[PDB]
Amino acid sequence: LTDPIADMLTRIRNATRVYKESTDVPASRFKEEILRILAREGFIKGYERVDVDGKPYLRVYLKYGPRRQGPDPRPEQVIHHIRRISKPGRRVYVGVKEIPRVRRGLGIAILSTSKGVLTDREARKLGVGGELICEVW
Amino acid sequence: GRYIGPVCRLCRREGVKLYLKGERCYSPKCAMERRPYPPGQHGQKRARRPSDYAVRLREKQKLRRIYGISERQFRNLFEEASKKKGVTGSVFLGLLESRLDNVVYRLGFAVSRRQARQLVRHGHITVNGRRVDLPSYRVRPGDEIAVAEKSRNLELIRQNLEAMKGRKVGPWLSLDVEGMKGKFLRLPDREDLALPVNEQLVIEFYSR
Amino acid sequence: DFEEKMILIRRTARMQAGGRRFRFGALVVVGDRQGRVGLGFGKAPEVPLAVQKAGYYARRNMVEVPLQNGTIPHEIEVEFGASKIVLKPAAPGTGVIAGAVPRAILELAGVTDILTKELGSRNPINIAYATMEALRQLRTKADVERLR
Amino acid sequence: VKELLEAGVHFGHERKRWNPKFARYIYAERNGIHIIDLQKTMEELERTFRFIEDLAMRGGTILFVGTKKQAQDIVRMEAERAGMPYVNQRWLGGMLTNFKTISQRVHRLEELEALFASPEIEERPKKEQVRLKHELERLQKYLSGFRLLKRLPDAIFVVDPTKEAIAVREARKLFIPVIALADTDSDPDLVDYIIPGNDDAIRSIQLILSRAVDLIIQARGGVVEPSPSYA
RNA sequence: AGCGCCGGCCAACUCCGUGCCAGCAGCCGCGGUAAUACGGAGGGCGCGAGCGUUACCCGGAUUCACUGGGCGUAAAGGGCGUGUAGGCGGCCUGGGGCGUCCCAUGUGAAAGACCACGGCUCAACCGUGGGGGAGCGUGGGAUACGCUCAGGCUAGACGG
RNA sequence: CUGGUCCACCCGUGACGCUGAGGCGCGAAAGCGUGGGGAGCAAACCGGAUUAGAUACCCGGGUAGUCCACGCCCUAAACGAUGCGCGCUAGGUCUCUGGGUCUCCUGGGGGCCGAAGCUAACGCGUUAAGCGCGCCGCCUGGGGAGUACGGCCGCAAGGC
Ligand code: SF4
Ligand SMILES: [Mg+2]
Ligand SMILES: [Mg+2]
Ligand SMILES: [Mg+2]
Ligand SMILES: [Mg+2]
Ligand SMILES: [Mg+2]
Ligand SMILES: [Mg+2]
Ligand SMILES: [Mg+2]
Ligand SMILES: [Mg+2]
Ligand SMILES: [Mg+2]
Ligand SMILES: [Mg+2]
Ligand SMILES: [Mg+2]
Ligand SMILES: [Mg+2]
Ligand SMILES: [Mg+2]
Ligand SMILES: [Mg+2]
Ligand SMILES: [Mg+2]
Ligand SMILES: [Mg+2]
Ligand SMILES: [Mg+2]
Ligand SMILES: [Mg+2]
Ligand SMILES: [Mg+2]
Ligand SMILES: [Mg+2]
Ligand SMILES: [Mg+2]
Ligand SMILES: [Mg+2]
Ligand SMILES: [Mg+2]
Ligand SMILES: [Mg+2]
Ligand SMILES: [Mg+2]
Ligand SMILES: [Mg+2]
Ligand SMILES: [Mg+2]
Ligand SMILES: [Mg+2]
Ligand SMILES: [Mg+2]
Ligand SMILES: [Mg+2]
Ligand SMILES: [Mg+2]
Ligand SMILES: [Mg+2]
Ligand SMILES: [Mg+2]
Ligand SMILES: [Mg+2]
Ligand SMILES: [Mg+2]
Ligand SMILES: [Mg+2]
Ligand SMILES: [Mg+2]
Ligand SMILES: [Mg+2]
Ligand SMILES: [Mg+2]
Ligand SMILES: [Mg+2]
Ligand SMILES: [Mg+2]
Ligand SMILES: [Mg+2]
Ligand SMILES: [Mg+2]
Ligand SMILES: [Mg+2]
Ligand SMILES: [Mg+2]
Ligand SMILES: [Mg+2]
Ligand SMILES: [Mg+2]
Ligand SMILES: [Mg+2]
Ligand SMILES: [Mg+2]
Ligand SMILES: [Mg+2]
Ligand SMILES: [Mg+2]
Ligand SMILES: [Mg+2]
Ligand SMILES: [Mg+2]
Ligand SMILES: [Mg+2]
Ligand SMILES: [Mg+2]
Ligand SMILES: [Mg+2]
Ligand SMILES: [Mg+2]
Ligand SMILES: [Mg+2]
Ligand SMILES: [Mg+2]
Ligand SMILES: [Mg+2]
Ligand SMILES: [Mg+2]
Ligand SMILES: [Mg+2]
Ligand SMILES: [Mg+2]
Ligand SMILES: [Mg+2]
Ligand SMILES: [Mg+2]
Ligand SMILES: [Mg+2]
Ligand SMILES: [Mg+2]
Ligand SMILES: [Mg+2]
Repeated sequence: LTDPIADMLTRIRNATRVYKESTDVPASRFKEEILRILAREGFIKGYERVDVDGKPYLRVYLKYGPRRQGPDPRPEQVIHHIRRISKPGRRVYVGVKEIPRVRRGLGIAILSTSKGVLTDREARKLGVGGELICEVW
Repeated sequence: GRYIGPVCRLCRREGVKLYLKGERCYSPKCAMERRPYPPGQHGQKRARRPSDYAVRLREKQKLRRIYGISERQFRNLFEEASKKKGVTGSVFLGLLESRLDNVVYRLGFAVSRRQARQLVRHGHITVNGRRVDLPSYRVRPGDEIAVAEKSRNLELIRQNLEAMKGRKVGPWLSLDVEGMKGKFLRLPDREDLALPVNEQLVIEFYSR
Repeated sequence: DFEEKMILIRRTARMQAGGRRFRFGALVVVGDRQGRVGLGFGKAPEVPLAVQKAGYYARRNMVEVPLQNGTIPHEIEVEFGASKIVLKPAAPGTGVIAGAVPRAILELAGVTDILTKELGSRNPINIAYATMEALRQLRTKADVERLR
Repeated sequence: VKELLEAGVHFGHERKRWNPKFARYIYAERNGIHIIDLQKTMEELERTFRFIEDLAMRGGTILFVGTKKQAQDIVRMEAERAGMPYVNQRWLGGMLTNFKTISQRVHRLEELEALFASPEIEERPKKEQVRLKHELERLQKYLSGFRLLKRLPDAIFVVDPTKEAIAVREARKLFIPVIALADTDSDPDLVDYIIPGNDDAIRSIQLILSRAVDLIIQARGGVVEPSPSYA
């Protein structure tokens, strides 16, 4: 595996499209600091550090909208979109002045900074820029 | 120069009275009362659905033919309004109404914009006390547009200001009759006019 | 009541022994100018029936499209197969910046100010469907924190 | 109104011909057969019977839908008990989404209900006459319970949602509550008010249907006891 | 007071003449005896001391796609391996601080551009003021991620 | 004599990995060089038919070649017209081959039908053409043309 972070953004994306209750992610500190963001921001009910076949994983507890009426009752997603930005093949660094607003503020951007992992709104609060990890809405 | 040709065929093509003659436009002799169809051979033929480019071109000729202004200036003034602060439609209208020759017409010194233009180009109008013979001069909030001293004793503006005693000029304006001077108080808002034009379509025209 | 606009009329054709025999397709959006739009495609053997048939279906396929001072709440891109519409909110004094097909949809929804751009197949029909699905996916802050 | 010893009729079947979306109502796969858990059914009946009783309480109308062999006659009885519309034999496409058009076949029905209600004129060709007596029966063969359905229903109660996906699909398209009893071979997401359980045992089909109708009587005033639980 | 245009794109139509001729044509296309497409005329549309044309640049062209494209059948997977350089790389702890982020400071000429105000009657033109950056030099700081060095692990990989 | 590969135990090494411009090797048939072999078959070729013709299809013959050894050539509808690696996202059915506690459970392959999703549609769908990351190859209207010039390769044909 070549990008553990994009793997986790994708494990969740695939899990929410089949409306799974939870999905396990290979465990790592940087991934906690990203799931830390996703829970506090409402995108996931949260996570816990578990143990699958002896190895540390991260059970992510997903979340969905209300059951809808019409054909296709499947509920609208709470994470509509979770997209890698900086990749091993092309790193993306923005200073504080060029941090993007995701969907006119109705979405978040997770970044890595020398003050820790923040949301876009957290970054301008601390006045720092960093590496654009992903955008989510 | 400006269009110096027949003028009733203008309203006939646009399909609405454009008060471009003064007196005649309020009599039964106005050609928009008698024949309200486009001029020329096929006017009385029943119209087809025009294209949306036609709808916008027509709104933009209506606005331009109101002020009797060349397309070059009408587009020049549009582009200043565009790049200006925010609301383009209001600014284009306000900058249009800021023209001296127009202000002479709104003040009532002249009965038509064509005549108003001539009152200026012949020097009969001054701005804050100086002869200003430029039709496109931009009047701004504060100025006093008057009739020249060597002009105030001339039949035309005497009679014109007479019927102006009976008229109530626009709010953004001021008029002291018998002194034959007026004041431009502020550039008009949107609703200060009910110009037979949807200026939003004019923006749509140039955005193609 | 609601207001109608005929975006598209077109003549199609099938074949038989004898020659071509025609049909007519009517693509009509109907709006309230205050947040209700609908899109309908009506096909019939003559132009008036289709134009009238499409306006029927239109009234039974409406979208909420929640305005915000005449503009949409957030930027949106939708693909309907090779057809792609981009919509970006825009300030007051800007206008509706769209080709004829999405304009008829946005203007009938009461959108007074927006930036659009078509991409890929600018096939009017599929562009019209993709514009409707774009409006259908418009969210507000009250929509999203309720979800979270 | 319910039971706990209903586990003596069905608790599921259909061997490994399942729908994976049903697993959250399955307790174990024992004798080759998927076994349905009824503690999942008991909670669900509490939902469905909450919906059914509350629906009749305000003047509702449930279109009962049964078509297969094991549920053919029982759905006729139970819907006639509560005076409810049933569809017995074939589900005519559009019956819901094209209601104002199929209902145009019950007016033709009522016509031959007047004609062969002696006499208008029977003295018009017997061939032309007995022509109609066959058109009369056919209309009765398919519109016998749908005729009392005078307006688009408030909900539908189907025996098999897989076997009856057409009816479900129409009702889902009309924002009509789809309530149904279904075993291991169907899609829970398509049912608004689910009754997980066998839909092939007549011993079970009648059970969850007959004493569901009983609940409909007590919600529109007064009770009755005996219905056909034929053996 | 002139110039272009009036088949669709694309705003503006009738009569005559011509008869696959004479001709038009940016593309699709017009003309073979009732041509809104050729030529003239009436009328009409667009501009106006201009209006057309040709040439060329950018745009429309997300048609070189960083923003922002693709490759089963539309153009597009190398006939297949092996492997050099190179690109890229799992979990945990720390040392550094190269990338990266921040703060301070120097440089970023004038003119131009943009905003405000004013001088030529206006304007074009022009004066006066204002406001910025990126990039680089330097000083201070941060250490999540990328880098490196060091130590540990076993999920990748390899061997018994 | 020799390769690959799978499975069981979870015993050893401790990220030793993935991809891969160049390079190098392999590369159906046909063809080429030198020997050898030659039943059958059969380009070319000869004859008999058919036909307006019949430099064909049909028939009777028949030389390369088809076969072997070594050395070349390096092409293809060399196809799954689908690059390699890895992770993730319902199941049902048939089969090959392992392991177990032998209903079945579990690996590694080979097919069919299909969830979600993708697709212009056809269709794809845990053997992805779905959702993702890495790296490589390649496309950018048709014809001219895989031609010319140049370069490298080849005995030549001709290949890149
Ligand atoms: S007289 Fe009538 S038609 Fe003529 S210019 Fe005045 S308003 Fe127009
Ligand atoms: Mg920077
Ligand atoms: Mg005159
Ligand atoms: Mg523009
Ligand atoms: Mg432009
Ligand atoms: Mg809303
Ligand atoms: Mg696409
Ligand atoms: Mg399309
Ligand atoms: Mg295209
Ligand atoms: Mg096109
Ligand atoms: Mg069944
Ligand atoms: Mg022109
Ligand atoms: Mg034009
Ligand atoms: Mg036109
Ligand atoms: Mg040209
Ligand atoms: Mg003739
Ligand atoms: Mg002809
Ligand atoms: Mg003629
Ligand atoms: Mg022509
Ligand atoms: Mg032409
Ligand atoms: Mg002509
Ligand atoms: Mg000029
Ligand atoms: Mg160009
Ligand atoms: Mg454009
Ligand atoms: Mg470009
Ligand atoms: Mg090109
Ligand atoms: Mg790109
Ligand atoms: Mg392309
Ligand atoms: Mg091809
Ligand atoms: Mg291949
Ligand atoms: Mg090759
Ligand atoms: Mg290497
Ligand atoms: Mg590296
Ligand atoms: Mg790393
Ligand atoms: Mg540094
Ligand atoms: Mg500077
Ligand atoms: Mg400077
Ligand atoms: Mg200056
Ligand atoms: Mg300056
Ligand atoms: Mg071990
Ligand atoms: Mg060890
Ligand atoms: Mg070979
Ligand atoms: Mg050979
Ligand atoms: Mg040989
Ligand atoms: Mg021989
Ligand atoms: Mg012969
Ligand atoms: Mg022969
Ligand atoms: Mg012969
Ligand atoms: Mg012969
Ligand atoms: Mg032979
Ligand atoms: Mg032979
Ligand atoms: Mg021989
Ligand atoms: Mg093959
Ligand atoms: Mg190929
Ligand atoms: Mg490759
Ligand atoms: Mg194989
Ligand atoms: Mg298999
Ligand atoms: Mg599907
Ligand atoms: Mg894709
Ligand atoms: Mg299909
Ligand atoms: Mg198929
Ligand atoms: Mg398939
Ligand atoms: Mg499978
Ligand atoms: Mg090429
Ligand atoms: Mg080429
Ligand atoms: Mg070749
Ligand atoms: Mg060659
Ligand atoms: Mg050569
Ligand atoms: Mg090649």
